[PDB]
Parts: sequence; C-alpha cells; structure tokens
Amino acid sequence: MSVFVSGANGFIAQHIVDLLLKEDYKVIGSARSQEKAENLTEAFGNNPKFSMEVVPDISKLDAFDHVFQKHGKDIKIVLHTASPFCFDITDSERDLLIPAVNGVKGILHSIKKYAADSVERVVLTSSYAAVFDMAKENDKSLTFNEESWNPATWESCQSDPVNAYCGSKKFAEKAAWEFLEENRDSVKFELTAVNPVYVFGPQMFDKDVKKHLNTSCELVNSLMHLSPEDKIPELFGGYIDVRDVAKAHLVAFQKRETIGQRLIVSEARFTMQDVLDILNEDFPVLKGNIPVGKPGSGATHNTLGATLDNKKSKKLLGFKFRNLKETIDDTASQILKFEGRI
Ligand SMILES: NC(=O)C1=CN([C@@H]2O[C@H](COP(=O)(O)OP(=O)(O)OC[C@H]3O[C@@H](n4cnc5c(N)ncnc54)[C@H](OP(=O)(O)O)[C@@H]3O)[C@@H](O)[C@H]2O)C=CC1
Repeated sequence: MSVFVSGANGFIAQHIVDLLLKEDYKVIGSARSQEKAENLTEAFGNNPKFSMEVVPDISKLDAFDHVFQKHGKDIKIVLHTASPFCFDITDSERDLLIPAVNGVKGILHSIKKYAADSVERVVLTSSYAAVFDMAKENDKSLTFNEESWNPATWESCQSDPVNAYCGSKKFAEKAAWEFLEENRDSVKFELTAVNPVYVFGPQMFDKDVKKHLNTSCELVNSLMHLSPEDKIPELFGGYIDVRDVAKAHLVAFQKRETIGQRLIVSEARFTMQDVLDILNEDFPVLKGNIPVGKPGSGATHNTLGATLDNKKSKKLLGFKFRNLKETIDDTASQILKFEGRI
C-alpha cells in the first residue's frame, strides 16, 4: 500500500511527506528532476519507505502515466499538491491556468487508466483563492465559507497574474469535481479538496532556507528585510501554519466524513501589522531595524474584513491550529539562523 505525493519537494508537500513517514506509510513522490528527487530522499535520511519519480511538467496531460503504469496497483492514496505558485511568468493562461488545470486532468486520467480499482482516496491541494472574492474580502458585512466559490471566469481572471493564479486554483479544483462527476461509475476513489489560506511556518529542512523563499513564506522573509522608513505592504487574509496544513491533508484522506468536502485550513485573520507586532516583540535583533507601523491595529485585534467561516472544516479536521505568534516565530527564527543573527 502506498501514498503518492505530487510535487513532493514543495514547501507544504515536504511536511506532508514528513507526517506520512512518521505514521508508517510507504510514500512515493514526484519531482521535476532526478536531482531534486535525490536531494529529497537524501534529506529524509534515505528512508526505505520513501521513493521518488521524475515528473518534469504537469502541463502535460500524460505526465503521471508512467508512475501509475508501474505503481498504480500499489497506490491507495493520491495527494495531488503540485501547482504553479510562481510569478516570474510571461503569460497567465500558459504559465498558470493550463499547467494547474492539466495537472489535475492529467493525474486523474492516469488514475482512471492504470489504477481505477486500487486508488481509494484522492486529495487535492486547492486554495482559499478558489473560495473567496478578492474584490470583496474588505467588506465586513459579507461571509465566505466552504460552499463559497471564486466568481472569476476563465478570461476574467486573466486581468493580472495574482487573479490568474486564483482562477487557476478555482479551475483546477472545478476540473477535479467535474472529473469525479463524469466518471463516478468508472472509478473507485473518493475526492477531498484542502483549501489553505496563506501558509507560513518553517521549511522542512534548514538547507532550504535561502535568500528568497516559496512565495507565501517570502512575504515574511521580505518583511524582515524592510528598513524602518520603508512602506508596509497592504495585505489582509487568513493564516495557517504549514504543519497544520500538512496534517489537514492526512486527516482529509483518513476520515470518512471528509469524503466530498472542501476543507478551508485557516486559523484566523492577519495583516502585515500583526506580523510586525510579533517580529518586533519576539526578536530584539529586529526591533529598531524593521517598520513598527501602528501597533495593535492589525486583524489580531480588529475585525477588518469579510468573515471567513471555516467552522465546519475546523470540526471535520478535529485538531487545534497554531496561532500567528507561533507560526511567525518559527518562520522568522529559522530565517535568522540562516542569516546568522539568532
Ligand atoms: N503557500 C501557500 O500560502 C498556499 C499554497 N497552496 C497550494 O499548495 C501547493 C504547493 O504550494 P507551496 O508548497 O506553497 O509552494 P511551492 O512553490 O514550494 O510548491 C509548488 C510545487 O509544485 C511544483 N510545480 C509547480 N509547477 C509545476 C509544473 N508545471 N510541473 C511540475 N511541478 C510543478 C513545484 O516544483 P518545483 O519546486 O521544482 O518548482 C513544487 O514542488 C500548490 O498547489 C499551491 O497552490 C494553496 C494555498 C496557499
């Protein structure tokens, strides 16, 4: 019995691989190159329960054919986490929409073709971006929940890369639900979506702390490099720690009740002010070297937007989430260890 993890070297995915290995699953991941694959197995101490396959590009609809061709019989759980979340891009349709959508369509078709009778559970790493309305997050009267969907269309979301990325998550997820609709009789697997907000926390391995991080964590790395007189980025959203997100993925395949659900993994709201308040208080080396802003005016003290109601998800997942202080501390301290500031 095996668990397949697409994009296994990713920020979230490495923490998933971690939790799977500790719960004694055999794990198979994919990475874009033999190099990244070998680096990942090595980092995990060449665990004999862990192996990797090379899947260079998920925009290819037959990208996952080979893994399910040869391992389909042994694969019981599929966690599809790979999706472009990168912004040095030339074209939204081609660098965001097509790969994310074809990634989902491809892997599910690979399952149908080679593992229709063995794969019991599929979990898709979607996003809160597939749930919310960007133009409306700022409105205190409105409410978003698991039944909410991103209103943007193919074409409309192509206005800018951030919108396109959000659309890509929406359409990759819609495609997964549509595929299960259209093939319900022809496949055995049940589907769950996991929909994280902004994901913070430490990288699985210290080696992977570099000058610039994965985009969600870069937001903290970036803040820690602003000078006191620099302008504070405007951002309002939910937050969640990466170890909590990884655990949400395990619970999403292990539980009966998470069959056919969308699970928003979100603890509470934040703005950058809330992140500054924490950095300033917990890291003396940062105080006086970063902005202060207006302390206490962030979302950890004020209702500043629409209500994210993920109470259903919190109840389905059945464990409590790290607060902002804990997740920001772990991110920042790990980075300061790489900068040599402690
Ligand atoms: N971080 C966050 O705040 C949130 C993340 N997510 C989702 O979580 C998932 C992982 O993101 P995260 O870990 O945060 O960021 P990462 O950039 O670290 O993870 C992205 C992963 O996807 C792989 N990937 C991207 N494009 C392709 C491609 N075209 N072909 C093959 N592999 C590809 C990457 O490979 P490589 O590293 O080699 O480039 C990497 O393994 C994504 O699906 C993302 O949408 C959802 C909500 C919030």
